[PDB]
Amino acid sequence: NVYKATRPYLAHCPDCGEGHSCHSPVALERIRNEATDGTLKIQVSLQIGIKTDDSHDWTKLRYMDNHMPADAERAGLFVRTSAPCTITGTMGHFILARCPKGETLTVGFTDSRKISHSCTHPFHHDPPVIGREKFHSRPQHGKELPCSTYVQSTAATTEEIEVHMPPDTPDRTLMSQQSGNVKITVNGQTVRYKCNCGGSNEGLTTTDKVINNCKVDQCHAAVTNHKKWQYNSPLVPRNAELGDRKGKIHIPFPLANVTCRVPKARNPTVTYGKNQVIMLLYPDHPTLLSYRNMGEEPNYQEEWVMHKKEVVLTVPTEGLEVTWGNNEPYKYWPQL
Amino acid sequence: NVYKATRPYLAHCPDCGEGHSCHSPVALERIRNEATDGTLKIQVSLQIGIKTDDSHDWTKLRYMDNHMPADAERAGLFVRTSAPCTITGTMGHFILARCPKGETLTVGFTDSRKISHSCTHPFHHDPPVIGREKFHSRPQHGKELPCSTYVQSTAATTEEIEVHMPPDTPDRTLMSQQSGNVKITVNGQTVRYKCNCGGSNEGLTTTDKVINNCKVDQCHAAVTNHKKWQYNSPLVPRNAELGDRKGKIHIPFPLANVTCRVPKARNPTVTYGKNQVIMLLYPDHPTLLSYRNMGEEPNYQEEWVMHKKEVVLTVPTEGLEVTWGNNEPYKYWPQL
Amino acid sequence: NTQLSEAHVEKSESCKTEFASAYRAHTASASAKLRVLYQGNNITVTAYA
Repeated sequence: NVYKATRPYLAHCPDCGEGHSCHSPVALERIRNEATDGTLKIQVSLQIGIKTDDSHDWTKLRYMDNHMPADAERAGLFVRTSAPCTITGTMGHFILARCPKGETLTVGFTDSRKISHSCTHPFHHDPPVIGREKFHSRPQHGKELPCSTYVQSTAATTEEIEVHMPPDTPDRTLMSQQSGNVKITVNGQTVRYKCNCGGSNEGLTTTDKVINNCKVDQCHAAVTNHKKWQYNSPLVPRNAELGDRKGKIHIPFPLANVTCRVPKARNPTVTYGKNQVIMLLYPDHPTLLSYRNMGEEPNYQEEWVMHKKEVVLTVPTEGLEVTWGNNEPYKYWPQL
Repeated sequence: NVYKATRPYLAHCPDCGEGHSCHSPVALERIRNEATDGTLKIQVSLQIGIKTDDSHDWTKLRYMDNHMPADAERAGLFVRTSAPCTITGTMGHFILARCPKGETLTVGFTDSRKISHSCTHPFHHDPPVIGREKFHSRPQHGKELPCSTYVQSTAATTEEIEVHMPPDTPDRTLMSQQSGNVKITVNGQTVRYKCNCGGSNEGLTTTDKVINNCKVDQCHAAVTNHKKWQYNSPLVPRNAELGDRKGKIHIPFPLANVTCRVPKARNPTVTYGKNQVIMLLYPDHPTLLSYRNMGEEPNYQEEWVMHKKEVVLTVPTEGLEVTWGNNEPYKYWPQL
Repeated sequence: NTQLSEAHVEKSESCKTEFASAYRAHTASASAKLRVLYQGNNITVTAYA
């Protein structure tokens, strides 16, 4: 249970809502888009499918709430670009989603206190249409084309992330300006403190401490817990009394080449003439039309047909090959 | 209450969710878009406004749930393209909705067991343009032009459809592994069976049958319908012990020719010159600009003005007529 | 205070699956298929040209 040493945490966000930056528990880390099918591998600050007591529960969510981790609902979790996204997998920091055309990715959830937090990152989403037809619903039976997707195998293989120790979690809420002195409120936790002022200016306290004649800005505290592990996040600071000491853990949902069933453009209204071919193209989505001569000079010509179009193509003695979208090339021969 | 005899049914769907095809009780049949106003006439697999006991109840829905029809909620029913649609009428298999610009139509609902089923079909939705200006919001007062829309009269007149009984339906819940034999539980229905094993391996049974020394995977059967009526849908099989026996019912929301309104554009900054006219066009929405000579050669020219534009037009001795949107064509003449 | 920012470029995990191969073509070996109506019967012959 690799989740024994593993744990959750918090990070910073560039957009928590209405263009304002804050420290969000749903902070975005890495948005992977290696899959050719359109599936996005989103890395978040919180953990999904695990409870605060370290137990598997698919309906529950684990997020960081002011120094302590708290439980939330799986139904409250949402992903969106320009319109809502369909979630196709959740485990720990990772979310799998199929999103429409967008310029900014948004990931959010709802807590126990009925308060919604969401992180927005600028990301140009535009999956490369598979095939030559822009369909919405996937067919059960169709043309087999090579593509890529993230598999649902949980097995510890292939891909891996770097995890380091979370020495002492910084917390400014532990210090308070008591008139002209600084009070350190422990709240049944082991706190490591350091101050610029005289007298006691270092140590590891288990009890409430007070620093005489000092300011909150000239002090620093943080909870200790060098017993849990943390992932190498750029949104979390590096451990002070540590160089490049780090660990590594295998990650689920790897990228693998698969097969996708696409469609084919509808045949156009074809009428023959004296050494020429007339085509009435009716495309439902942007369809590519290409043609070449079957002789010495091929003279390749390509054009993206989008609207109702009539094309007149000259057919030489050698022959003319016309390719209309994902359909097999149509061969034409004149004579006489 | 024509909804006494009517009911619902089941069919297949290309997109039940996440691009997966299944047998959906909210299966899409025909999506009519003949109305010029933008109203869509959606034909579905289930029946709205009728209960399982054949009684009118606007807050209730009737859908097919594994061989038997079950009741659901009207509030749970939803229609969407890219954003949710406003439902403006529900009766039986028919739904009336006004939808924004979309490429795929989605129709769904929520059952008694709190499970949501939705069917997605690729449909290019985009209300046509009327007039010579591409505006978004409709004006209260403007130019009167002839158009067409679907009226809200429920009255049984004009248009009509066809209805009948269900056909052959598949069901795996009809077979059961009785130790080392297969039992076919009829439940007062006509079932058509076929098995790989010896002895009796074909037929149309009305009684409970048992196939000795066989596996459930090596068999298969179906069933038939009757009593309650149904609409002649191509997504539902035809009744076995029936030829072309069918009924017909009048349908609401008929098509009728109405009148569309198109506000007028604001006057442009006009400055006169030596046999020429200068116009500073400031359009709020796509406005059509057209001009012609009032002589022997009219030389008609048309262009859709969308941005801030300056146009210089030559005025001949005969005169120049300029039409700016829905405003009354303008007339200009060269001063002696 | 100071901040050390270190970085390096590696092959992505996808390189085993998603990759393009750069080949150097030298000479080619031809191999075929001929139909022969020998003694009123069609015979298939497949050999190097």
